[PDB]
Amino acid sequence: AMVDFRKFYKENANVAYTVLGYPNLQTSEAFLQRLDQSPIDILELGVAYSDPIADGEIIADAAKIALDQGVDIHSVFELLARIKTKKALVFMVYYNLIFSYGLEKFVKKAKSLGICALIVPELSFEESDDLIKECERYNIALITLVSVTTPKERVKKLVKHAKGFIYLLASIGITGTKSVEEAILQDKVKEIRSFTNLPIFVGFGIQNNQDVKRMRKVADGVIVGTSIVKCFKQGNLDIIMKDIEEIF
Amino acid sequence: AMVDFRKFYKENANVAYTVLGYPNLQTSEAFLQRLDQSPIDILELGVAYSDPIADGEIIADAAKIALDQGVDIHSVFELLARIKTKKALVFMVYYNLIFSYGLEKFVKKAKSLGICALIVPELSFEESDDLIKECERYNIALITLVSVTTPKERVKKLVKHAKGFIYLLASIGITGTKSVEEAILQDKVKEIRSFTNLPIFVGFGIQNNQDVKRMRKVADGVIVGTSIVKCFKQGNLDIIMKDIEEIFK
Repeated sequence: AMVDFRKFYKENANVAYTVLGYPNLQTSEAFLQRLDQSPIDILELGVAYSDPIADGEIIADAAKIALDQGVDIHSVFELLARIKTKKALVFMVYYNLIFSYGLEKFVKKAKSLGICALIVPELSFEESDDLIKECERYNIALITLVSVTTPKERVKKLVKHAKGFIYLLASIGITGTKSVEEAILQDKVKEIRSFTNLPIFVGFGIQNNQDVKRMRKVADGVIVGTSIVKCFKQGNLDIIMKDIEEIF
Repeated sequence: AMVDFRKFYKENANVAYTVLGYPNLQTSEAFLQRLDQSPIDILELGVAYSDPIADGEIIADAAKIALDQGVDIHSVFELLARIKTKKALVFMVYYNLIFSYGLEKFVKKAKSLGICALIVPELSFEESDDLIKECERYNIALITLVSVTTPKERVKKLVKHAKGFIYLLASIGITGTKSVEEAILQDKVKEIRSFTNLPIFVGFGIQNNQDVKRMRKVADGVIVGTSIVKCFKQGNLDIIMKDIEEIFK
């Protein structure tokens, strides 16, 4: 059946992002096997396909390492067969990796393996049509992405037919200031709320247990990415889970 | 006429990336006007169309800032028309920006405004067909990316017929241990050389200056990204400028 994300958390959703294969597939495996006893309610599975470009940064370096490990979508798929979790699993992949696997085939494997949604960075609404056909047909939500810089009428167009949840991007520097920049964020939650009853998860900029407890007061969920990936830098699952535990 | 990049630098190319509109458009404008006196030979111009999905990054912040500041491709095109420089201008945008504008409309515009090449992150070769068609059509190069790990045969196929320069990404994690990963790169360069004559420029990770003086003996050019953008966080063009000549001594 098509996913109801309100089913995966009570008060506010803990959302995390990880790069599969960082620093190795067996670490991801063990991580996924302990997902049930982490505070993470929803896990975005980052899958590397190409190397990143003008960069040098946290998510980008994990992804290249994951690549050298011989990690790819197929090993990921294979791993997903071996995992058992009650938590929601959500792919986060570039369109190039879908295009190359085949759109229907990809959506079909993802579904078959417990994935309940896709986020496809940089795939705009206007380009999403065919991927939309396929997701609908197999009951998988293709996540609609909104920002605080998205004007009101485009918000409306984008959320009218959205499924799963609304990915809301925050800012840390529209003003430089913070008292104000949270109120700017609150208003945009409020615009969204009046066009969809979907839960709204807020990400970008969220770095420690203090940004989480704060962000908790803003919407229906909190997404922590780069800080999660930093935790895997270490070589010891016990400690990675404790960090995650603190962060949440 | 299809740009010969070797006409834009003497020994090695200094290549830089910036986000247009960060921390505002007027600073991007004053920057561009001073490009002739900076030691940068080729500038890559990041635009922003849809807000970056990232989590906290230098470049993404820049793009949100540009976006809420109202900087769209329209105002960039408007800016490029008031700029006079002798240096090479190269777009680096995601495909979503291009798609939205219209493929043909975009490429012609870019070319009439002295843009000589496009780099489109995450547009794989297989997806490129229609953009490539418009780039051949207006003599704009669609720049080809390769890594240290891209298969020999896949490299021969990507570069034999490429235009502009080869964008050799650098790796951090085939060992993660440093001066080895250097020699590996010189291997990959040699390999590319045996398939094409176009210039090879290495980007990704470059941060310091002696960090660029070393990449300088690897290929034909060097590409600084994240770090240059970090210069722009100053409320001061002379400081932005001074730091960009610290990087390229």
